[PDB]
Amino acid sequence: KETAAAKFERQHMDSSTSAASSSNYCNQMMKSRNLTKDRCKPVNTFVHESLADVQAVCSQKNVACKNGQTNCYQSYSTMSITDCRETGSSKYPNCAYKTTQANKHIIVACEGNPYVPVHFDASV
Ligand SMILES: [Cl-]
Ligand SMILES: [Cl-]
Ligand SMILES: [Cl-]
Ligand SMILES: [Cl-]
Repeated sequence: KETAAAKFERQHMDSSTSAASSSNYCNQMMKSRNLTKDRCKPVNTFVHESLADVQAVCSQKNVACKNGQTNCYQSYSTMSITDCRETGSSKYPNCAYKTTQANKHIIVACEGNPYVPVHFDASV
C-alpha cells in the first residue's frame, strides 16, 4: 500500500516545471501520475514548487480544514499551481481535463513524524 505522504507526492507535486506549459498539461499529468487508471480522478491540483517548500507549509499557518479537522496549514506565500478538472466530454476512459494555472496560497493537511503533507485541502 502507498504511504499517505507518498500518495500526496504522486498526486500533488510537480517541481519539474514552473507552471503548466499548455492546455494539455492536465491530460498528460493526470495520466502519467496514474490518476486515470481505473477511473478519471475528477479534480486534482499539482503544485509547481520544490518538495521542500511544500513540506515546509506544515510549519506555517495552522488553519481549519474544510472537513473540520485542525491539522491543515496555509502557505505564507503564494505558489505556482495547476488545477486539473474533468470537462463535460470526459468519460472513462478517454478522460479529458481543463488546465487552469494560478498563483495562490495552498492549504494542506499534515500528519506523521516527519510531519508532512498527506492531503491537499484547497488553494486561496
Ligand atoms: Cl509509493
Ligand atoms: Cl513515504
Ligand atoms: Cl486536489
Ligand atoms: Cl525542485
